[PDB]
Amino acid sequence: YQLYRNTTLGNSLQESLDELIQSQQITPQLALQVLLQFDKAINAALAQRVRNRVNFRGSLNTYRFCDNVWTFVLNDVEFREVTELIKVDKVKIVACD
Amino acid sequence: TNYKPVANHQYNIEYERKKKEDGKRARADKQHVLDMLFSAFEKHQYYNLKDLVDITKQPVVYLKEILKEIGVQNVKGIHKNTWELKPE
Amino acid sequence: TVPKLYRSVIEDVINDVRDIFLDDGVDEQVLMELKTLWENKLMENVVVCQYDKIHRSKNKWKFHLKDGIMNLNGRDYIFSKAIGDAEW
Amino acid sequence: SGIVPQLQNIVSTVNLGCKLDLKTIALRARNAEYNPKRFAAVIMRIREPRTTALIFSSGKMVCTGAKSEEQSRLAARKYARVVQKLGFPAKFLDFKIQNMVGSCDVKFPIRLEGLVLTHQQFSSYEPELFPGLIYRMIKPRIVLLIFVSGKVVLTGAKVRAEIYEAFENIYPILKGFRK
Amino acid sequence: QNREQQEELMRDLAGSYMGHFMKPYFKDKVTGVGPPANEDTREKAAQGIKAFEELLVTKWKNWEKALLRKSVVSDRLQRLLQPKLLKLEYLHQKQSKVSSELERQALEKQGREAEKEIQDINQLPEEALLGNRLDSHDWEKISNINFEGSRSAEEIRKFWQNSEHPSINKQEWSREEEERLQAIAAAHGHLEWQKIAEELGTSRSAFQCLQKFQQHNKALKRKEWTEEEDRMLTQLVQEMRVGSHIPYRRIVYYMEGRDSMQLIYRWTKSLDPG
Amino acid sequence: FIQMSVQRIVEDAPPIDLQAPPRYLLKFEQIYLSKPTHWERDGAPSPMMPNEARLRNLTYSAPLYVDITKTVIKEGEEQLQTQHQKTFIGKIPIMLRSTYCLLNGLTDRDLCELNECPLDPGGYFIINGSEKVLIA
Amino acid sequence: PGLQTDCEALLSRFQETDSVRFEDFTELWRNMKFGTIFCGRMRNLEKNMFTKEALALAWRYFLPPYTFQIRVGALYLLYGLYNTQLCQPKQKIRVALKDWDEVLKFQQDLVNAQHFDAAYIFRKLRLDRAFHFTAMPKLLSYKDPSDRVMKLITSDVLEEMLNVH
Amino acid sequence: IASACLYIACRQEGVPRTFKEICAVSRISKKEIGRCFKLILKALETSVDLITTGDFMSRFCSNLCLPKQVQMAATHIARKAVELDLVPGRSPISVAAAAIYMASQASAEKRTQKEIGDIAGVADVTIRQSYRLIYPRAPDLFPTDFKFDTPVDKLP
Amino acid sequence: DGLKYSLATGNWGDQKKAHQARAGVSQVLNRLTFASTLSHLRRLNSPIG
Amino acid sequence: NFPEYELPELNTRAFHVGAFGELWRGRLRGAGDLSLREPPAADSDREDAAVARDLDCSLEAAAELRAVCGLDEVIPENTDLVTLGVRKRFLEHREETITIDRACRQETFVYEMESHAIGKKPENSADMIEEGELILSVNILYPVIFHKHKEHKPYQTMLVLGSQKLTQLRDSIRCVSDLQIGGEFSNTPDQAPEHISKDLYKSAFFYFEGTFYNDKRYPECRDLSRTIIEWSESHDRGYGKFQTARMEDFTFNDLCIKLGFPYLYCHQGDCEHVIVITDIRLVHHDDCLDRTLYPLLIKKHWLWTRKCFVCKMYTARWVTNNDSFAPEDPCFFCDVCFRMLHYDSEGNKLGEFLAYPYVDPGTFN
Ligand SMILES: [Zn+2]
Ligand SMILES: [Zn+2]
Repeated sequence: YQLYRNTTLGNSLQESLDELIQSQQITPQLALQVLLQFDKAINAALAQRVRNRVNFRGSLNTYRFCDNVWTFVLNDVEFREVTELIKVDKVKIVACD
Repeated sequence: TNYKPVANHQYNIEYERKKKEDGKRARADKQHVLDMLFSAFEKHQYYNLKDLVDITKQPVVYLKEILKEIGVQNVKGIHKNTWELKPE
Repeated sequence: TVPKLYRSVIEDVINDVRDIFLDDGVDEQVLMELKTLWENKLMENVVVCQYDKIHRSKNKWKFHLKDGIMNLNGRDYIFSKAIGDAEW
Repeated sequence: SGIVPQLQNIVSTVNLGCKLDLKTIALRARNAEYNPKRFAAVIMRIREPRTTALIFSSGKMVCTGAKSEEQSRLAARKYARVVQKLGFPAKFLDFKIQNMVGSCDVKFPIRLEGLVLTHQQFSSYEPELFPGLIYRMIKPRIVLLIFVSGKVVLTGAKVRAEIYEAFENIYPILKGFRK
Repeated sequence: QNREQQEELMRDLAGSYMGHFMKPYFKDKVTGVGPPANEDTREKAAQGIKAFEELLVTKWKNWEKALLRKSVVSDRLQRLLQPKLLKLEYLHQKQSKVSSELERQALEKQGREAEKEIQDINQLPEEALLGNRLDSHDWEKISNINFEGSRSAEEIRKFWQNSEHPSINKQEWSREEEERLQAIAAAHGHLEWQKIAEELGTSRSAFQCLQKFQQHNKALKRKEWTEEEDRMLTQLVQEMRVGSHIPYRRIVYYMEGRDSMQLIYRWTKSLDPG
Repeated sequence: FIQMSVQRIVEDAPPIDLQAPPRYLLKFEQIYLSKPTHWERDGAPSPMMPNEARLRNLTYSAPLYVDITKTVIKEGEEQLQTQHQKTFIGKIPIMLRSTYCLLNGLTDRDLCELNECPLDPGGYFIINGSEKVLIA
Repeated sequence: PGLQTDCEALLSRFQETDSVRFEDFTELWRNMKFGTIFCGRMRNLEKNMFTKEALALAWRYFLPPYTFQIRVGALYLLYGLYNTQLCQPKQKIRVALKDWDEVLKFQQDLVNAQHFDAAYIFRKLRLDRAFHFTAMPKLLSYKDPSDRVMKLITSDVLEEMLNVH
Repeated sequence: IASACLYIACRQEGVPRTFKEICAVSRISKKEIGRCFKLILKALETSVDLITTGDFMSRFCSNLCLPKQVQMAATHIARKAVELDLVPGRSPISVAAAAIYMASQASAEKRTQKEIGDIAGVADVTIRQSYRLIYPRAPDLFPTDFKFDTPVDKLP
Repeated sequence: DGLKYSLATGNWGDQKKAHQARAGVSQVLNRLTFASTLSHLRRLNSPIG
Repeated sequence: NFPEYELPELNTRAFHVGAFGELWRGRLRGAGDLSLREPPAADSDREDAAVARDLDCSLEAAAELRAVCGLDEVIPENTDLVTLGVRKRFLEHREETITIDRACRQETFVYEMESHAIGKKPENSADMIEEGELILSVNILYPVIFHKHKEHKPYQTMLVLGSQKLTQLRDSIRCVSDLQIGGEFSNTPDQAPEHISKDLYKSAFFYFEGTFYNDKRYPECRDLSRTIIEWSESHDRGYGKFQTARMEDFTFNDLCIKLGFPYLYCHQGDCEHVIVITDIRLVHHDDCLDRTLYPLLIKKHWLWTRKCFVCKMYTARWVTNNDSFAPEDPCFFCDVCFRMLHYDSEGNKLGEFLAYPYVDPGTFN
């Protein structure tokens, strides 16, 4: 699905697999199979093992739509988790369904 | 209570919604369409135009033009004249 | 919650690929090495999510977003639903 | 009377003069959308004149949403510059204002029933389909949505003078049916 | 005046609750969420002061005791299937591009083995499928998918592990089992109820053993009144009366080792003229 | 015929089985008859008296309804069973002075109020205003 | 629960006399045995709640838009209810503020019409301090009326009209 | 085209039905019925008289089990309401449903908003909206000589 | 229409199948006298075939 | 200003309480209706002279009025009225369905709380309240302690005194969030109890129609309203134009509020109570006349009390989370069953858990 393989989790996994490959301890075929399994696993996790709603407000700076992926760039945003506020100056939302 | 007022019949909304969601049959680059046609040729010797459309998932007019460019249709006396994927 | 979720994902991935590692002929010590290396390596604001509905009025955007991992201020947050508003 | 309709929308078209690869524009423009499963154009928005351009692969752009002819021409030229910067040989040929939706309020409730009864050959009043009367003016080919609240939405004109003369033709008729 | 009365009638028709002013009194007209927490709120939460909704307990209904079992079973099946399913898919992917036949036949044989193992796993009985009341399932998942969010992860986890696992003997106690429990807890000292639940022999929780011991204890309450305790009771009653209303359940929580029934009997029969 | 044969005929009809692969079934169970009714130009139903049928050249017919249960299977381990209660399927001509005729149980005085001869034996049908007798 | 029916019954049996004298209301009170409306076993809580309801209802009838006869009847009813209660801390009649300037002009019209029975009754109520001078009756949370046409037109108005004409 | 012609004929004869009473029979959505209806009136260069509220009453009150008294009642209420401009610019079907609901709750046989919505093909919200517009003027709309068992002075 | 057509005309079977349709089963009731009405309602037919 | 129904029967318009009290005391100025004294043949003549003076009648007419308008139990009741008949039927049905027929504990509770202080004279007569003091019957909605408290919101009503500082009510509202002890005591449960939350987080505020009366009386007090005013100074949120105050420079008689409309009282961070001024009335002579006790409790809810989960004989002193012995996750224990289940012989926790001290809301509230 190649969407969640940019986050810190997916980045760390890619880097670990690269360290294992350059150390000649694993094949790239098994590595890409592990990556696909990771995508399935993180989708199942975020769908089932996560229940918390945030609410954000911002001034949408730009947006974009192509091949079923929205790319919002918002400015001066406040995210609102359970009880805490998280204020960010600029945030990119890459959404894909 | 029969033929009682409905804004739309439920079947009509369901089918129309499905067609809208399934959307458009994109015309893929000739090369990709050709590769799919040749790859599927191994499975069976001959294909029907209607059945071939589902496998390739391409416009009928566009698919026919591609098929005409290489493929030909042979008259069969058992069911009807059907397209043969072998150009020769 | 974010570290617990990450640990869950790591454990799931390790548990599900154990058989492949066994099969292709790489010892499970390499698997545990992968797991510890991942857990160790684990230690711009971007929100990678799915969209359930991006509705738009004349200028008011309303995002209903599904499962998502945001990276706000160097800190990763997790949401199962994000109902945001914006004005272009 | 003394009230004139306020132009609310102006649809114009232009020929950019070169075939486009819409995927490129949707990948490189700033506010474009491209859902070729929903429509076959790139939907760009801008903020300065607040207009929406649908750009087509044939090179024909459709700039809608402006509130004046000049704003529409400026917006179309803006989208032209945008597609120009993206590495396309876009020019500005055949700009044409294809529609002008103006609105107004005569400020008195209207009897639609009487109006359709006396003007059966122009007006269409179906309260089941639309709560407004649709008066197809014939001298200028304008269409008026006239409502019981007094609001009158003129639409279909290519020139502002058409909107104005259409409202001038329709005002006495409504004054005759002042509820 | 009559037209004002008419307008009052119309504003009555156009009038409207109190639930909207509950715990988050302020809330967006857009999103409907309160303002962020105070600094006092964050500092209070840091000290581990349980909010009201955290101390909020609800009984485990029977259909929940069934959903839990069915959900743990289903989750264990999925967790056991996922590895073998992935192995089968990987064998299929290697078969699709092998560019060989004898290796393809060896791969088909390994796929037969993998499918046989998936079949053995699908036919696993419920008993060996549940586990041993101390193995981890995806309890965050059961709290969201199976339960719609009505029970947290740790709530389900502790209820399953400590109480509702089938390796917990929930059958009624016998006189001999109760007597062995008494004798052990007396010999073992009343303070090591994990070792008492183990040494009891029958598969019990420490909680159940302590519960039965208390419900059959006799030093739980004091069962005899002293003059100091009478003075305490009198001073307490005179403080927490509001009239003829003597809340004995509020009084007890200052009397050491008494029940409200004992307080009622005392203040009624032996501490009023009356 | 009305009380038993019509219901038996509907019950004895095989269920309609259709395959696309979604599968569809139609089962007809219960049969209902309303009193002879006539629908005006505006579409307002009203009881149809035998004299009015004779005068206006109408057919003395009773609406026929059948309860239809539809079950659909889409090979997705789900079954949806929807029942259409009292589905109009036609109108049965009614024999006068029969249990399903409006002149059933009416006393002789009541029949005179309806401009019907009490000595009239019934036993026929009004078909386009013509009194039709079925010869054995 | 049925109390408003007895209140209306007493007020109607009173207005049918076309009288204002309190002696007639005493005769109806003793006839209806209305004072025993409180007699009967009931504990203090429900007792004073019922008394609250009764006093509030009688007072509601004491105010416009009711006829003068009904209003004097309701004043007598208030006197009889408040004076015959089983509550030891007698319940008090809740007088809003917005109604005080109307009750005062009503008392003035009573004493001007030499209806000294009802005016003395209201004075007795105000001396025994039988009122809670609230802001609104009916703590908040969360017939025989009078017409405008008689205030507009009556016998003397049309008489002066025809005289001027 | 067949459904639109059926609707135009029903309207021309003077017993008009609603589009929801033709879509309920045809296999196409009301949207297409209305589109082709306008297209047919445009092509044939003919017209159809505007529907009034008294056209849908002999059928709505008869599909409901209301008596003839309640039917003439609701007819009078609706005609007076459209006369007195209580319902400006609202579709005659919703006004008819509101008037029928008023005359039904006032008279012996009461009908809820749901049944009247099913029969008339009007969402109960619309019945509410156009009933609150004639809610305050209830008495002067009703027929003068009108018997009932629920006081017209009290209605929901 | 099927039941109406057969009673209206006296032909039994579908309209298109009038070749083998029995005729004369349905007849206009004889109202010349009360006796003729009673007799017609008790009439028995013996088809030759 | 005059209190008038903004909503038909739910709510009044915003009116100054001081102005309202002044209107009332002006309309009863020197008429003898605000006395706060106890109710007391020579007096008959003075009374008759007074009636003659107030009604413009003769001494004979006054005596006649005094005679005729004179005042004019026994469980038996016969020759019934409508409601008297209903009461007789109810009494007879209860006489056959009930076997003990005495006031239930909730009835006596509600009564003895309501009539707890009526006619209670001040011991000092220097704390006697002035004639006309505008008692306000506030009722503070309990927080959502039990889950069902969302449906039927329990409240405790307080007879606050007009012209009596705010913070005279803030210090009187009994909420259990003031008695909670912080920190976790799992390792050793004999720790010196950390100061109750009453001492640590002294801040609180009332919110009365767009003005946060903040309790800045103490130095440990911080502005709880700052968070809300900032949260509203951002993106428009419906709310707008928020004020501030100090809650010690204000009395209920200086306050501009609506009746029956919900306002706020936030304390202990976010323990929110919904304040409703049910009514305002001039003080009578038959209610409490003191001031040393006046922000007094007319009604309170009688909540339930949690009990020890092991033995159901004592109340819960402790709540443990993640307990390796408890079947439920938050498990409540008395002291006995807590010490017996978690501690070996000397205070070393057995297994793993997080134990917190639990103040029973149904006991200190
Ligand atoms: Zn609190
Ligand atoms: Zn215990």
